[PDB]
Amino acid sequence: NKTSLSVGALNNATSANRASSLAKIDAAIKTIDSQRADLGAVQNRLAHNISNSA
Amino acid sequence: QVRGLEVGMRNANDAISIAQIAEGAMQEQTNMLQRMRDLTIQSENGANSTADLVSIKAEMDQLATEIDSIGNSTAFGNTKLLTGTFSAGKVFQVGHQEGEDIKVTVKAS
Amino acid sequence: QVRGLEVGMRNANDAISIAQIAEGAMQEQTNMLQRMRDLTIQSENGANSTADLVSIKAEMDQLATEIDSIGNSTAFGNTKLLTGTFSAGKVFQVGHQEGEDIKVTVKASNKTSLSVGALNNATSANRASSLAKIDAAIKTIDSQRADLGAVQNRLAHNISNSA
Amino acid sequence: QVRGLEVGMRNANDAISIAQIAEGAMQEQTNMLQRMRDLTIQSENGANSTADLVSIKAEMDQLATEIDSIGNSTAFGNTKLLTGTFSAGKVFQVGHQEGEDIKVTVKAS
Amino acid sequence: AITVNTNVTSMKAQKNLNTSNSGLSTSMERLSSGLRINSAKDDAAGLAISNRLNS
Amino acid sequence: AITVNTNVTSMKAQKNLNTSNSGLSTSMERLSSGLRINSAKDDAAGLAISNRLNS
Amino acid sequence: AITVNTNVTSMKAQKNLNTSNSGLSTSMERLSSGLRINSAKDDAAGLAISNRLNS
Amino acid sequence: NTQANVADAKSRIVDVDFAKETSAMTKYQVLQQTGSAMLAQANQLPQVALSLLG
Amino acid sequence: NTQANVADAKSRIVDVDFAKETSAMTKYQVLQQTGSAMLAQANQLPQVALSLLG
Repeated sequence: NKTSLSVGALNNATSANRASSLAKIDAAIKTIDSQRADLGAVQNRLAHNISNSA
Repeated sequence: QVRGLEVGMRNANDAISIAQIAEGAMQEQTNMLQRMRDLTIQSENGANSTADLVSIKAEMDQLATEIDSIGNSTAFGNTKLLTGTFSAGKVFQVGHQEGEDIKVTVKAS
Repeated sequence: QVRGLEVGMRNANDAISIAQIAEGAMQEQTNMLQRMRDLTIQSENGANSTADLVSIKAEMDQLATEIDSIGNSTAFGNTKLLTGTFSAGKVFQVGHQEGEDIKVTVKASNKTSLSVGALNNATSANRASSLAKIDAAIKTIDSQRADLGAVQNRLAHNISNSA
Repeated sequence: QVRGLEVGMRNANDAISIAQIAEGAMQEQTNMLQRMRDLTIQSENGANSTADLVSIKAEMDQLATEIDSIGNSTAFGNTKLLTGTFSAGKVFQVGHQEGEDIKVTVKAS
Repeated sequence: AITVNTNVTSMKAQKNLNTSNSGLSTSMERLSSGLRINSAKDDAAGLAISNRLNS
Repeated sequence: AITVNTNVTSMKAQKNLNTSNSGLSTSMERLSSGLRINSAKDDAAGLAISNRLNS
Repeated sequence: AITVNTNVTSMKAQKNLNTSNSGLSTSMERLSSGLRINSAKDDAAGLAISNRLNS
Repeated sequence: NTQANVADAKSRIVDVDFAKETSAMTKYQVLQQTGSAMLAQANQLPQVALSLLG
Repeated sequence: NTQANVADAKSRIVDVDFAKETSAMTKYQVLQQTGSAMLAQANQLPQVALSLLG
């Protein structure tokens, strides 16, 4: 969620404000990407159990 | 990267337009300055008189007023470009990552 | 609302046409009034004669008759638009609910209205008085045209918004 | 959940339409305001006269009447959207449980 | 979103064509006569000033 | 860069034609009369000096 | 290699058309005025030298 | 003299500039043909409904 | 001069590029016919149940 992904306070007024905001968004996409890969592996894993059990 | 570049492209097209307007205004300041040179050369006749020199100054005086007027008017929508707010070059980002910036500096004129 | 607006659109297109016809007729009244100004200026020569001034008046007299004739003729099918029936602005409804109305006012414009109909050019005082009334006549028509133009500029924006 | 979402989908399609109509009306108010700017600039000639300034005002006066007229007319069937009844944002529910709401605020114009 | 009773795409398309047709028409009559202020649609103050200049 | 709403090429072209037309006009009136200083557009000091020489 | 989501052939084709259109535009304005150095796009040193020659 | 100068002032207000007007006239001709092709093609959008079995 | 340059700046923001737009329009036309054929054919998937004796 927004507090988890270190977003919720993003300003764009000063020079330093925009530079800090850009890094956090990039880190946010990486965290979600790793989460999706973990969930995909499990359901690839679960599909092979069903075939073996059948 | 694909979407980052697309926004970066429009970011640089904006910088081109700002430089285009400032360049156009300085051309008109150059032409009026050339006319002031001719009046100074013309004001050096020995056949003139005290009243004649005053009339030439009344012309030079109004030409200098417009050099002020263009300087205080040239703007991009609502931002004045020749009054020193671009004395320390502003920054446009043309890439998709930090540090890919271009700096445009316009000194006050 | 959908069907209400569609009838309202045609309601405003009708108002545009009425304002269009009245404006067109006032243009021709302006041109003939300008010709009367030249005749009054031309009638001030000291080389003219009593018989010469009569011929100039015989021309001014017929031009004033047409200003009457256009005023009593300009009509929208069968409704006369310049004879005062639009003195107190009529109402067109451009919305689908009560109170969404536009008012078009056309003041009467004919020879008695514009203070013309008795214009002589014999004496010195006669020409001076005639010149002032013609100048006041052009001003009155000019203000009327501006009022009608504003309404049809106003009506054009309603149609675009309603579409 | 399946039936709850289906009603929630139609709930949000309704909110889109309300925002669509209000946005459309404000566009026409913007164009007429731009024409008022030109008349004010045009009304600054030194070659005009007292009678000329009155004619320009008679045009500005009617343009302001329609800005009133659009504001009091724009409606969704029978609910006026630009007269302040949406000053404190109204609520649409887009989920199947309590608290899944979206707020749309339209200030009076 | 596949309907066979209303075509809003057509409705928006129709309006744009009407605007482009009206602009073409008004340009031809200005070119055919040579006057910017044909009617009172245009500058309301311009025609008033022109009348006195014409005088 | 293919637009159908603004033609800046036309805008620049129009300005150049106006400048060339104005220069042609001012040359004809100088030739039709025979005076460089027709109005006060030209040498402001020249007309003042010429007035005393005319006297 | 049969895709329906990206047309890179179109992307390359679009760029070439933009370059040819921009070259056509810049040639017309040079011809409409008669000056090679219209703006500071061109020879930066040329305009500086020309200013002193103009003086 | 004064007649010529008033003619100058009067033409700037009521007279058209053909350079301005010709560009606009050609400007709208293209938009008309663009509008006609878009409208004709947008009219046959609902024929997709016939593909899904009447 | 300044009017022309502002017209440049204003068109880059609000005006369409037909090269960009025409490709997208043709791009989606193909996807529509692809989507209609897939949907019509996916609708008769459950008819397999009739093969296994009602």
